[PDB]
Amino acid sequence: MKEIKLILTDIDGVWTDGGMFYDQTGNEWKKFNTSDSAGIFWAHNKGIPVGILTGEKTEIVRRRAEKLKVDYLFQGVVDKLSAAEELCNELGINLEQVAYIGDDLNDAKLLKRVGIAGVPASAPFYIRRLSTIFLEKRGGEGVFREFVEKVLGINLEDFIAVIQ
Amino acid sequence: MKEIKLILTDIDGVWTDGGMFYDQTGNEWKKFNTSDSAGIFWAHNKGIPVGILTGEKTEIVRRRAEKLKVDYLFQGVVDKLSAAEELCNELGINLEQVAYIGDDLNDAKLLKRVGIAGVPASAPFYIRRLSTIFLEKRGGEGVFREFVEKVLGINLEDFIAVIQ
Amino acid sequence: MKEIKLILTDIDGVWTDGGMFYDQTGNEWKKFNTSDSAGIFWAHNKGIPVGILTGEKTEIVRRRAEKLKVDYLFQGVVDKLSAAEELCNELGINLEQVAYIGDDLNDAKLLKRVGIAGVPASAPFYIRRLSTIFLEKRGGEGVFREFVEKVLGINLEDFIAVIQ
Amino acid sequence: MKEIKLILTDIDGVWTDGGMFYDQTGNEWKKFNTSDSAGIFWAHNKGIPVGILTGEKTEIVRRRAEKLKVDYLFQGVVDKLSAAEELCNELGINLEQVAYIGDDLNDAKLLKRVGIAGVPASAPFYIRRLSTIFLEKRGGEGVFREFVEKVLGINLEDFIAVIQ
Ligand SMILES: [Cl-]
Ligand SMILES: [Cl-]
Ligand SMILES: [Cl-]
Ligand SMILES: [Cl-]
Ligand SMILES: [Cl-]
Ligand SMILES: [Mg+2]
Ligand SMILES: [Mg+2]
Ligand SMILES: [Mg+2]
Ligand SMILES: [Mg+2]
Repeated sequence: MKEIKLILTDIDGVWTDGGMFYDQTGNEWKKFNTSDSAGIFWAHNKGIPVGILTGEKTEIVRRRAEKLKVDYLFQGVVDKLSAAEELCNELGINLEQVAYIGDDLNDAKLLKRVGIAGVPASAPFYIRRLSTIFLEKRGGEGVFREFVEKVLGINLEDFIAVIQ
Repeated sequence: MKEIKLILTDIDGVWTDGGMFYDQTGNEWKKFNTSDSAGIFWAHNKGIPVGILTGEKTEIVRRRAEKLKVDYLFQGVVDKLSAAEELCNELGINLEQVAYIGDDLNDAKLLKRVGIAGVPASAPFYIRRLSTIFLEKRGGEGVFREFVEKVLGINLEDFIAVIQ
Repeated sequence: MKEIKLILTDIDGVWTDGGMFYDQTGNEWKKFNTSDSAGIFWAHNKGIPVGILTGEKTEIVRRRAEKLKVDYLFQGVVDKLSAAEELCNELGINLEQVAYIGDDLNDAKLLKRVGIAGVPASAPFYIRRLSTIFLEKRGGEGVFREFVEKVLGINLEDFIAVIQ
Repeated sequence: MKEIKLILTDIDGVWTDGGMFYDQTGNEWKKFNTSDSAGIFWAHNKGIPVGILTGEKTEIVRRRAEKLKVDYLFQGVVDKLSAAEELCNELGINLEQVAYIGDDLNDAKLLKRVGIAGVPASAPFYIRRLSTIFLEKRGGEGVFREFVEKVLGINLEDFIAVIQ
């Protein structure tokens, strides 16, 4: 896999199965999968930061990002490509050096520009054919972890080294 | 596909898997799928309004409808066919120009009268027989999106046009 | 099908997938499926009462039973066979005239004594082999509805008559 | 099977599908499966204590451990192997007399040292290959029950004895 300086990810439909839980009082939930915490683990193990880009804006996601020590969080993003370009500029890198995973229409422009594009198996067909690697997992099933492990070429030897 | 002037939809079992979450305090939840927001996107892209018909009446659904900018919301509806007919009268269209998706007994009368009837794959067989197009997805899996994309003939060219 | 005068049902693992949601504050949730409301519909259409027997005791279930107009509710039940006997004795009913659906160890004694025993496809093997009819559905997927429809012989003629 | 004196288990990804539900207010949920309560039942029927080891630390899990009468609860565990070793010392047993089920990186060292290692079908490949018995079930689907029933050789005769 090519040199990656930054891993970027959408939330809904990647870190979740797209589920948005509403109650009667104005509260909202998302269901994350702890498996995806290993995606952050491996990225940080390899010295690579992770950022979240989302068009939603919730305290749900601020708290999850905090729990997992995610390096960057941008919410209420209207243009994910622009947001990614701004973060690349912030860090002194280019989009070819970015791996991005997303699942829907508002991810497409960014997916087409990054060094490595990932799309979960659960995403719409139009979006899946933008993926530059095959991801078997669906949103919420640990597909962010799957993406990171493929992008970084994590193998049995890496595993053996971290469980010493 | 027939000329459609209005898309109507049930909620529970279409926008959800039928799940109704109850706690100990009288609160209630539903789990929506963000994928279904694209059904509204495509309808509005084609200049078609969307209405929700539901026999339930919840702040859950009021809030979800307003998040997605749904054009019409009728809750506490005991007679979905008559609600659809009244909206058709208001809009100056007929039921043959309506696409409706529903999943259960109280949807049947309306399903039999519309121009295009959709039923999720998870619905009872005697309701599925009423569908006039095949839907692969189950309730809560993005079947409202699936329905809209089929009804409106959304294709790769439409996709390419919206992503710049 | 043999004469059934009462339908009895467990909750967890039948009306749900066994899920028990806990938060940080002492609240609890269950996820019901609206499909199962049709089981009450068909029972009542045929003049048959429904009772719930559960070893748990929650406001969750009290509220669900009330909305669905369930005829009898017994919570905190230590011995489901005894509870069924005592209800049936009040009503004049023999266990051979009862259909009961349950999923786990504390259901077995009653399942072995009723006229029609149902067990969801998701239940443990030792319990499934007690079922006297095959149920395809899993807990929380509408298996109470499936059971009722099979028990009462609900057919296309019934459907046609209710949706005219 | 091997003689087992202690059953140990992780929570997230074993007793759950890995789901971690976050709301807007700082609360958190897990979804347990009631089927897993039979794992405690069978362990206690055979006179074997059960302990939980988890790196998380929540009121959610305090409550579940209480409901199920779990013998030992260790949360915020930094090193699961060390925690198991210390508990074994207290009990005067060795790791070869322990059955442990876990699903992820921080379970690997302990899985490699116990007498019977179990890993759910949903776990990462690198962890599944450490399992010494095959488990069909995924996290949250009753895999703790499956593990206990296999480890203790529960059979139809055992079932018949408990439902008298
Ligand atoms: Cl978004
Ligand atoms: Cl859920
Ligand atoms: Cl309804
Ligand atoms: Cl019970
Ligand atoms: Cl852990
Ligand atoms: Mg998304
Ligand atoms: Mg419905
Ligand atoms: Mg049960
Ligand atoms: Mg775990």
